[PDB]
Amino acid sequence: SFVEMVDNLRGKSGQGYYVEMTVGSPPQTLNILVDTGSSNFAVGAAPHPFLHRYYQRQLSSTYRDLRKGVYVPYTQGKWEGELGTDLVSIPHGPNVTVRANIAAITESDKFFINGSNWEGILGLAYAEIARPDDSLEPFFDSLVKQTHVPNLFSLQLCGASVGGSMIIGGIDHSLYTGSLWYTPIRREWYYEVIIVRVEINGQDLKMDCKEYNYDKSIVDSGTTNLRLPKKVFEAAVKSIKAASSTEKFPDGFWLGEQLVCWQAGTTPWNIFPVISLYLMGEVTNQSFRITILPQQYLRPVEDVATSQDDCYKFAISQSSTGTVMGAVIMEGFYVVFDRARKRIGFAVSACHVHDEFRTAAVEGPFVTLDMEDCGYN
Ligand SMILES: C[C@@H]1CCCCCCOCC(=O)N(C)[C@@H](C)C(=O)N[C@H]([C@H](O)CNC2(c3cccc(C(C)(C)C)c3)CC2)C1
Repeated sequence: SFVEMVDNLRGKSGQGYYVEMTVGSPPQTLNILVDTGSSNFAVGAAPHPFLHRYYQRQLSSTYRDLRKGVYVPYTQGKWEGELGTDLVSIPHGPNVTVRANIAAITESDKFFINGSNWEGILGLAYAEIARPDDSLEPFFDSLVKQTHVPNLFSLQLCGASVGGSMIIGGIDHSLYTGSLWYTPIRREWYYEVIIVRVEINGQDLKMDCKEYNYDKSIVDSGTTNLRLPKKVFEAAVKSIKAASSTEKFPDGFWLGEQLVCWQAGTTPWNIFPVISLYLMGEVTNQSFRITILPQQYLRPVEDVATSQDDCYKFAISQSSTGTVMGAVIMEGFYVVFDRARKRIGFAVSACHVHDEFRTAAVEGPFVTLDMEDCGYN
């Protein structure tokens, strides 16, 4: 019965993917961003210039105040609000209703996006990173405890404005090709994984693999970019610059700030390399790789001029808090968050990015010795 959930995600490019939800009795409809990089369910609950509607606790007979404040600071953006519970449903999801924690957002800074069409965020990660503390049950834990929905979900994020699917409770085999390859969830807080090897155009970066995971590596649908630790970011940008030295880009383009444009349909895709991330496998000394095309880490944007030039932002940025496999990385792939078996699955998506001579891939098995040493302690 997963077909009812296919194509239940929408979004604008760089602005996240949302699913339609209802809160309260009678049901109030809100668009909620799906974020595997946090664990708080939160909705606008007060007027905001960029909100087109919001949760009105005053109108829900099933609302219950928790008499406790809450605030969440992200890498970029933050909000504060009042905690409570209410009944929640997913119209294009399973046919159930859960009593869930809801943070009613009353103040926010650089969080809501101008003309974005979503009004809240659904944090799909584990209680350990919930605010104010791990005793606030995240939505998906409530869904699993209160219903018969199996303890996993999968995300198929499709590129450019954007759409996709969130399959709640299972795997839809018509959304991917090939085999699913699984990597262990190292720890149930973020969706933390271990990267064991990195290659650019087939060339190993040849760094101590601990650097790739310093201080952690996570899968985060709520972060747009691929974010790399400083040492890894410098090696990759050095390598991507060299592969595309045919052409010249402002140094502010490599910092994510400036666009680059080309006369429409002449984007020189061939001079940007592919990036291969190797992930810890399920059996001893075994890994698999995902290959990222340049169509994934060059994000399309709007021409500042009156031209029809294709314009792009560099969507690899530097991090001081570990590797983040963001939406840019997930777009090629069908991604299974198998919480019940503590693993994450990757396969080539049915809506996969298309190059003329290259293709995004999920390939295994690979042999990788000493994968355990790649985890950071
Ligand atoms: C704020 C956003 C939700 C709204 C914006 C969605 C699309 C906009 O896209 C721009 C973009 O890429 N943004 C805004 C990144 C830079 C970011 O900050 N994204 C967030 C993620 O939750 C961040 N997740 C991490 C994180 C960082 C810091 C704290 C925490 C808590 C405390 C919640 C555990 C979690 C794990 C990386 C969601």
